Amino acid sequence: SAKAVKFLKAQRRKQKNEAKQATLKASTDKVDPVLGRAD
Amino acid sequence: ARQNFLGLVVSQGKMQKTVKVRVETKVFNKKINKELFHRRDYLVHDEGEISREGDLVRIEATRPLSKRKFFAIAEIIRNKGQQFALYESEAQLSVAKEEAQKAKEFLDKRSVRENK
Amino acid sequence: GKGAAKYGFKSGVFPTTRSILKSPTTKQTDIINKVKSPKPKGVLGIGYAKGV
RNA sequence: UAAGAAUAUGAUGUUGGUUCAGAUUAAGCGCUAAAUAAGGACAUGACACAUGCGAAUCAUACGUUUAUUAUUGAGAUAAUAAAUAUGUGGUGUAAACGUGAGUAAUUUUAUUAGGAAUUAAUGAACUAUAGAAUAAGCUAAAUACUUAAUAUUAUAUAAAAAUAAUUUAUAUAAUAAAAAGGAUAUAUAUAUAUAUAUUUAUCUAUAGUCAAGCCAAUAAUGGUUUAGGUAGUAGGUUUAUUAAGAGUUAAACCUAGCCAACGAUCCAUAAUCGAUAAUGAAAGUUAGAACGAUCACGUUGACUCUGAAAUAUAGUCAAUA
RNA sequence: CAUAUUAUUAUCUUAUUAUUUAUAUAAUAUUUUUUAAUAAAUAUUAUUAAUUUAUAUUUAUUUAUAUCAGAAAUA
Ligand SMILES: [Mg+2]
Ligand SMILES: [Mg+2]
Ligand SMILES: [Mg+2]
Ligand SMILES: [Mg+2]
Ligand SMILES: [Mg+2]
Ligand SMILES: [Mg+2]
Ligand SMILES: [Mg+2]
Ligand SMILES: [Mg+2]
Ligand SMILES: [Mg+2]
Ligand SMILES: [Mg+2]
Ligand SMILES: [Mg+2]
Ligand SMILES: [Mg+2]
Ligand SMILES: [Mg+2]
Ligand SMILES: [Mg+2]
Ligand SMILES: [Mg+2]
Ligand SMILES: [Mg+2]
Ligand SMILES: [Mg+2]
Ligand SMILES: [Mg+2]
Ligand SMILES: [Mg+2]
Ligand SMILES: [Mg+2]
Ligand SMILES: [Mg+2]
Ligand SMILES: [Mg+2]
Ligand SMILES: [Mg+2]
Ligand SMILES: [Mg+2]
Repeated sequence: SAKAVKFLKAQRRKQKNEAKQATLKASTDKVDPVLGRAD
Repeated sequence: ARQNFLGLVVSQGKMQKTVKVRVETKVFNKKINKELFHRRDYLVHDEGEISREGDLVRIEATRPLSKRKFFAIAEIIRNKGQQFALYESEAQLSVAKEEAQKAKEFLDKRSVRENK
Repeated sequence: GKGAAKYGFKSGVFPTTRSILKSPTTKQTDIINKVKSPKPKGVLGIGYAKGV
């Protein structure tokens, strides 16, 4: 019960951090190294 | 006196008040009979968060500050990291100014050809 | 036992000699002046810089 | 202070492995063996253990018990002799001894002329000085236990500088926390008290010794046919706890980090080291039995008390026998 | 396919211990209001002992968390 509550708190925290890692990887500039910016 | 090391800030801005400092020391490898550089990365406390990646800084021993932090920036020897950020910010406006200027010049030259 | 060559070929050890006076005394002006000297900065700096 | 040899090939040169000559052992085995001196001796089952020993001592802590003399009338009290530790007490067993299971580093080892949190109104047990050692209650009595009496840090003011803090001095605040008497002499007085002393004890404070706690840097086996690992995880901010830092442990909030092909994580294996032993020309390699150093454990696991320090060879609970 | 040991858990059970809520005509001390048997001097007045009462220190009771160890499952 208390172990389950703590486990789910930790699971939510870990999943939030993984999702934010992905979003940070997505929140980058991503300029084309060959052609540069579009215009 | 306290342990002091000289190193390059190789990772900043990813942890609150913590940077990563790469230090190198001279060691003798007897297996190859050579004086080598032994490299290591330290997690270092940065009160004020003044350091940036690429700065040459002197780190000094302190009390344990976390599980892995035992050193703090004691002095910024060379501050190339701050200069890089300054030029990054300045170039944004600097470029755009003449980018608009020369676009104006191009359009004016086009119009001059148009009315010939 | 070739390590003994590093210590005058003396095998075995003695307990390290204790110091009668465990801190520098006041009648030693060289150490007093050395500690009470300005502290260097830069590559061989000892301490925190002015603005840090 | 560095030596090679035999064996390929029809023969030659070369590559290449195999083996040998040397030293040695914590050695076993076969055959053999005189005396003495010295150094060692379960490497394997941290497997199970018959039996006997390895931690007692103090009677001058308090209580008991006798015998003679003296006074008092079954006893009482003195003096002198003794016996009593199957009664209450104190001190002593955190050491030493043995062992190498675990441990590959989350607290282990080694090194440094390393640190801070600037390690506590801590002495454990001897020095050197000082000052104390007061009442009840409880036990049969007490140096046994209770209760009560009395004896550095935080503030603020300045000073400086080894300075962006520390140190110094002062004034307050609370510190504010103890104890113990026995053995002999005598000296007073009225067996009773008392006053001195000589003894050995008790407590407190300062300093010194001896010592403890924590952290950093570097190093410490094999397997990536173990390649991704990690959610207290990496970091920040507080609170709790600690003498003391720190996701060390507990709670809350955040940020999204941290480690890793110069090998992470995982797995296996192993006590570690030397001015110790072996070997070699030496770099090194091997051992870690003996001598010494360090660690860990005392049938297995966790927790707790006391204590400066213990998950103690203690105690509690459980497991095994 | 069978036997064994080690580890883990959003699982179950759980000695012990430490925290943690809440409850006791629950106890032992101090504080009251009262009820009882003694004392003494001349209606008592004080003592010892029970009733009620409210602060500490314990035990019993439970609430919650963690925990040796088992069980189940997974490796
Ligand atoms: Mg921190
Ligand atoms: Mg042949
Ligand atoms: Mg040979
Ligand atoms: Mg002999
Ligand atoms: Mg053995
Ligand atoms: Mg052995
Ligand atoms: Mg006696
Ligand atoms: Mg006795
Ligand atoms: Mg021991
Ligand atoms: Mg030993
Ligand atoms: Mg071992
Ligand atoms: Mg008394
Ligand atoms: Mg006492
Ligand atoms: Mg951790
Ligand atoms: Mg903390
Ligand atoms: Mg937490
Ligand atoms: Mg590996
Ligand atoms: Mg082993
Ligand atoms: Mg080895
Ligand atoms: Mg040995
Ligand atoms: Mg031995
Ligand atoms: Mg032990
Ligand atoms: Mg045994
Ligand atoms: Mg054990």
